[PDB]
Amino acid sequence: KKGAGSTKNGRDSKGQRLGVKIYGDQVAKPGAIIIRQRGTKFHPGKNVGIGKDHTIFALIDGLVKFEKYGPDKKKVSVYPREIQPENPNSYRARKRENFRLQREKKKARREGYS
Amino acid sequence: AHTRREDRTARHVRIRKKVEGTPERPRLCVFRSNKHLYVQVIDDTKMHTLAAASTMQKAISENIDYSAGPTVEVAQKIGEMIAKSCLEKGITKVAFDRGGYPYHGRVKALADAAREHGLVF
Amino acid sequence: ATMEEVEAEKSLIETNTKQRMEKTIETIRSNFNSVRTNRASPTMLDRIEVEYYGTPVSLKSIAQISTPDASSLLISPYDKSSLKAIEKAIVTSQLGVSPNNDGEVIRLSLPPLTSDRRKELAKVVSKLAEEGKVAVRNIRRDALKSYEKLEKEKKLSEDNVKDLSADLQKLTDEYMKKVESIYKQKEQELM
Amino acid sequence: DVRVKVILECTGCVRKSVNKGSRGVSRYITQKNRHNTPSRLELRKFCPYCYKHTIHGEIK
Amino acid sequence: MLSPKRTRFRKQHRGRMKGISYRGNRICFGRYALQALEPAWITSRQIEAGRRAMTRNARRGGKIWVRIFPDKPVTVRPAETRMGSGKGSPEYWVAVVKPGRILYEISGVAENIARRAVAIAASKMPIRTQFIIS
RNA sequence: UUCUGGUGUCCUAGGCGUAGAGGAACCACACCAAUCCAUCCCGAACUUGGUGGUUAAACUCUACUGCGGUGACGAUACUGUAGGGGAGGUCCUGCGGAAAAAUAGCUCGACGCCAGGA
RNA sequence: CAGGUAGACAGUUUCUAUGGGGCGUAGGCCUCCCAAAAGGUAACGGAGGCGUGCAAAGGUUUCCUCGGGCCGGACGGAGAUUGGCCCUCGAGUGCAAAGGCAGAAGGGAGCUUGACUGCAAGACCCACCCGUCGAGCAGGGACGAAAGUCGGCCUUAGUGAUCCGACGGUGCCGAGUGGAAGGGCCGUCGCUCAACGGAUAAAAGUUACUCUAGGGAUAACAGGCUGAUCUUCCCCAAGAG
RNA sequence: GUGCGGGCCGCGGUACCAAAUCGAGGCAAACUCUGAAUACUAGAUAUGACCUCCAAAUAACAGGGGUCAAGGUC
Ligand SMILES: [Mg+2]
Ligand SMILES: [Mg+2]
Ligand SMILES: [Mg+2]
Ligand SMILES: [Mg+2]
Ligand SMILES: [Mg+2]
Ligand SMILES: [Mg+2]
Ligand SMILES: [Mg+2]
Ligand SMILES: [Mg+2]
Ligand SMILES: [Mg+2]
Ligand SMILES: [Mg+2]
Ligand SMILES: [Mg+2]
Ligand SMILES: [Mg+2]
Ligand SMILES: [Mg+2]
Ligand SMILES: [Mg+2]
Ligand SMILES: [Mg+2]
Ligand SMILES: [Mg+2]
Ligand SMILES: [Mg+2]
Ligand SMILES: [Mg+2]
Ligand SMILES: [Mg+2]
Ligand SMILES: [Mg+2]
Ligand SMILES: [Zn+2]
Repeated sequence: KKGAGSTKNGRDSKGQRLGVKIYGDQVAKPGAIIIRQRGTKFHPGKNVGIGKDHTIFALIDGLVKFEKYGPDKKKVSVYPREIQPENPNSYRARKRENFRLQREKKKARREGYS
Repeated sequence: AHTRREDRTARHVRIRKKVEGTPERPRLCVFRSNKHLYVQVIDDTKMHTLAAASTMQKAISENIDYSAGPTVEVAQKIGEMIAKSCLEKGITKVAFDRGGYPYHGRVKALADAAREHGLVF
Repeated sequence: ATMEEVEAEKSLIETNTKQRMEKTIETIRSNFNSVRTNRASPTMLDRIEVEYYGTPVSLKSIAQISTPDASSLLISPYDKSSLKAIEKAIVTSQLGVSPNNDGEVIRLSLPPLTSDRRKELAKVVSKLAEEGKVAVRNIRRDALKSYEKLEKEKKLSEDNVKDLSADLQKLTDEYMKKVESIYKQKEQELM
Repeated sequence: DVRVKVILECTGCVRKSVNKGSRGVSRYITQKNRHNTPSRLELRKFCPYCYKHTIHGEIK
Repeated sequence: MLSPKRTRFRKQHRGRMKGISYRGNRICFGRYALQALEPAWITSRQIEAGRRAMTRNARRGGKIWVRIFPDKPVTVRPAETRMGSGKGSPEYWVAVVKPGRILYEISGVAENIARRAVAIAASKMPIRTQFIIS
């Protein structure tokens, strides 16, 4: 009836997908990106580099670690890991091999029936 | 205001964040006092000192004799003995830490005399 | 036609009205007091001047004005030589009153209200109210043009003008009620 | 049009070279202001054809 | 009408009146007070009436303190306009009040004068309240 | 094993302030000179080469809880989940998780390497 | 044949979103909030900015620390310049905001052009097309005594697919053959194509003389929801009386 | 509260005028010295059911064999 009136707002940029990509105690390959950030919320530590956009990227294969770079700051490091395999007696290992066995035995019965 | 000792320590930290001692290229740092020189060779990864050469060593204190402070000729002797002390250990490459002081002067003579033979830097 | 532009164009035009409405209501009240419906007169004798030793001076400085009754007036001249000069000025002013004298002072006597006078006088009271309403309607008439001039110049929308114009009439209509209210209390004074 | 893109040509390369290595001319392109730099803009930059760094100057 | 003479922003959200105030429920100033018991909005006009009604009654040295300030705008669109086309402009100011928050304080008078005047101001509020001793 | 100096890592970041100790050696300052070098001016700083006076300043060590820093348990707020009241605003219950703040309390660093001295 | 010249005449265009449509406003990119402690996330929701700039404000080497308050001193005063003391990151970083940075990414000085060539393991992002970071290798180089650093700028906006054309280069093709025309390739340039994933090299209005295909997905009347507003009561009682 | 400067009556005095700071006490989507629960990411642990039975043919839940069901990527 009466009317209305527009606004001087409406603009906004889309999410640039910042934040942590790889967390602590998780594998990271050489050249893999751990953090995509604007400033040095996290500093670079050992076995790790820094880019133009303050992008922290790994140089070796290992696990990520977060330390404190002084009283009120934090950094990132990538130390090598161990090479301990899994035992065959694990619930995961016994179950994993169970599929391989049932998949082959069920196959053997398919062509072996007739 | 700031004193000579305070500004010296600041000049040494800005250098240390670039140079880093390693097993393949240890860190050679120098400390000059008002009456003595002093040198260390460190593998920063191990936090251990491999070699050293001071003004208070017997093999050189009997040789040189200064009244006020160590001269440029003294630095040439420190760079000589430390080199022979390094080659026996089985290391040639090294990173030169100038201890925050300017390169010009006695620090240059210590580096050149040490660079004169044996070492690679 | 952003909102910041509508507020500015509203603020400019509206303040010219309100600052102009107050001028009318102030002057319209003065038009009523000039009718002089014999209520009380500390004010009528103020504009009459007299000659005192070659100096045109107001009556207020030469004598005192005391109103012992609503339908009369007393003048207490400090100088007897100035008493006759007061009688001359009142008659030459042609106010419509016959001053008298008791040898010491001058007494006026406002006449009573007649039927022929009340009707001819009431016609003047209504006429001044008409001159007040047209003064307001000219302001409503001037304000709406400016909204239309901004519209032709493509600085406002058709939607904005209908809102401001409809909202502007509410402002003027408030001031219109002040015209009747001053007219209602005045019509009671005729009796 | 205060700022303008400027073209830099190698001073030393020749047209229609009969060499075996590589034939052509080096040419870069950069920004350059006129009022803040009324003179020309010559810089020692790499030339793939000449196998060295050479003074690349403004063609215009 | 109490309100800021300056604000960083002219418009805010509605909000959410959950919980109870564990901070502004101590009687520091004054002897007797008025304590709320429900969450609700309180405007500047309401506080103005409660102050005058409380101050006009306690003639004899009745000192008053108002422990609340609005510092929150409230917008209302133009009348009889459709939805959309932006957010309305501020008209008045509001105070966020939860159960426990003290509304007023009184000193320099007796308890009989307090219960008689505190009750009158509570009649002006939109919520249930209670009288407190300390 | 300790003392001095040099040089690090860890770290609760270990400092301010107050009160003491240190000069044989070590560190530092003070004093004098100036064309290797230096001052948008200045040997203050920076660099050479000299005299050894002084622990005054710095620095090192010893102590404390006055600032500062650090900081709970418990309880409560809040909350996941399954449900239940109230016109609404919003509230309650069971199982599980669980603070901040404040206070008690802790804190005047921990551990290495080289040279010299005992 | 060519130039100019009448909607006299013909063929056509005249965007969309939209708490109905229109008048208005907006159209792409960046930053904060709404966004609910990964990321992402709408509205005609709240705040603001971009369509660049620098030949140093880039690179490298190296030395410094701003700001505020108090006190002293001619013109000089709150405030210019100068000395000292105290708090310590409260300044500044070309511009909006956020994040980051104190012996610094801020502020100076000296030399310089890596504001390179030929690449690139592996990742982030994600309908598609785009976009982002990047160890490391060769070449030839700058700075530095050296170790080492540099593939534009503290970071994120400063931008436009394709077709076609233009300039320069080129050991490619060359309609029988040799040439040439022309074209390809490499390097780069040309659109406020801003309605910004751009329908054409090139386009505005009116219809109440009207017409068709559809829609209660969409307005006007009424019903219904809501009850701001309207109407009718109640609560407190400062005062009038 | 202290009251910078001054207005007030004032050659300098005082009730009343506010530029900072102290104490007490509040608020905030676009403030944070602090900071959950859930969620997200990764890793680790673990017997799904039934039948036939090694033994006993009680118990213990104990083995072997067999069957069935069930999750995702390209
Ligand atoms: Mg954003
Ligand atoms: Mg607890
Ligand atoms: Mg705590
Ligand atoms: Mg036509
Ligand atoms: Mg035409
Ligand atoms: Mg057609
Ligand atoms: Mg439309
Ligand atoms: Mg979330
Ligand atoms: Mg998020
Ligand atoms: Mg949006
Ligand atoms: Mg700041
Ligand atoms: Mg700098
Ligand atoms: Mg041919
Ligand atoms: Mg190429
Ligand atoms: Mg588009
Ligand atoms: Mg007609
Ligand atoms: Mg007709
Ligand atoms: Mg419908
Ligand atoms: Mg209707
Ligand atoms: Mg209807
Ligand atoms: Zn060339």
